[PDB]
Amino acid sequence: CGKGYHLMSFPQSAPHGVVFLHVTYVPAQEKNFTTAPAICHDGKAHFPREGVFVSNGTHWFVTQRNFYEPQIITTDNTFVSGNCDVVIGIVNNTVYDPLQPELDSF
Amino acid sequence: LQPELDSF
Amino acid sequence: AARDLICAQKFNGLTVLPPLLTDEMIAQYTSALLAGTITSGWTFGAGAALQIPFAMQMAYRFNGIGVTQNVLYENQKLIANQFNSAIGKIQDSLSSTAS
Ligand SMILES: *[C@@H]1O[C@H](CO)[C@@H](O[C@@H]2O[C@H](CO)[C@@H](O)[C@H](O)[C@H]2NC(C)=O)[C@H](O)[C@H]1NC(C)=O
Ligand SMILES: *[C@@H]1O[C@H](CO)[C@@H](O[C@@H]2O[C@H](CO)[C@@H](O)[C@H](O)[C@H]2NC(C)=O)[C@H](O)[C@H]1NC(C)=O
Ligand SMILES: *[C@@H]1O[C@H](CO)[C@@H](O)[C@H](O)[C@H]1NC(C)=O
Ligand SMILES: *[C@@H]1O[C@H](CO)[C@@H](O)[C@H](O)[C@H]1NC(C)=O
Repeated sequence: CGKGYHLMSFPQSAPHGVVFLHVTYVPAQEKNFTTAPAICHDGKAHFPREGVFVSNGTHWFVTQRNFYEPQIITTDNTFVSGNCDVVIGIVNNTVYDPLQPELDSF
Repeated sequence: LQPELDSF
Repeated sequence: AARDLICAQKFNGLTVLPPLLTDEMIAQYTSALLAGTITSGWTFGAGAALQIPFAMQMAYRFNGIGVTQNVLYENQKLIANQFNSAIGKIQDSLSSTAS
C-alpha cells in the first residue's frame, strides 16, 4: 500500500483499471546517537516497551524508533523483566521514579 | 507501590 | 569427446539469452540486503538505512510475535549458538543430504 509507512489510500476511476494515491509516511532527516540494549539501575535491567534508548552524548533518552521525541527515563515506558549482569551490551545510567517528584519530594 | 512513601 | 546437448540446442535456433543481472551483481544485491538487514534492520525498507545493533534488531523482531524482549537479553548466547548450529545443520544438509 505504498513504499514506506502506509497511512491511507484514494481510489480513482481510470480507463480499464484503477489508480491509488497512497499517502505515505517517509522519514527524511537522520541523526546519529549512542545506544544501549538496557539500563542497569540498582541491579535491574530497564529496557523500553516502545522506545529505544539513545543518548546525544551526555543524557540518555527513550524516544521512539520513527520520530525523535526525546523523553526522560521513567518507569512508565520501561519494564525490568530481568537482571543487568547477564546481557552483553549495557550502560550505567539512572531511571527516575514518577512517584518521587510529585509525592516524595513534594 | 506504597512502602517508599511511608515505610521508607 | 562427443557432441554436446547444448550445442545441438544452439545449432537449431534454440538460443539462450543471458540474464541482465549476472551472478556477481546478484550476489552484490544479496550482500547489500544482508548488510542492511544486519546493520539497519527493517528501517531501510522505508527510505534510507537507519543503523541499529543486531541485538536490538533481534529484540525488536521478538516484539513482533507477542514475545517480550527479555527472552534474548537473558539468553543471547543460547539463541546465537542455536542459530550457528542450525546454519551448520543446513550446511551439512547441503554437503551430504541432497533432498
Ligand atoms: C545533550 O542533551 C542534554 C539534555 O537535554 C543537553 O543538556 C541540556 O543543555 C541545555 C543547554 O545548556 C540546558 O539548558 C539544559 O538544562 C541541559 N539539560 C540538563 C538535563 O541539564 C545537552 O546540551 C545536549 N548536548 C548536545 C551536544 O547536544
Ligand atoms: C531449551 O532448549 C535448548 C535446546 O533447544 C537447551 O539448550 C541445551 O541444553 C543442554 C542442557 O544439558 C545442553 O547440553 C545443550 O548444549 C544446549 N544446547 C545448545 C546450547 O545449543 C536449553 O537448555 C533449554 N532450556 C532449559 C531451561 O532447559
Ligand atoms: C554519525 O557519526 C558516524 C561516525 O563516523 C558517521 O559515520 C555517520 O555518518 C554520522 N551520521 C549518521 C546519520 O549516522
Ligand atoms: C555500573 O555501576 C555499578 C555500580 O554502580 C558497578 O558495579 C559496575 O561495574 C558499573 N559498570 C560499568 C560498565 O561501568
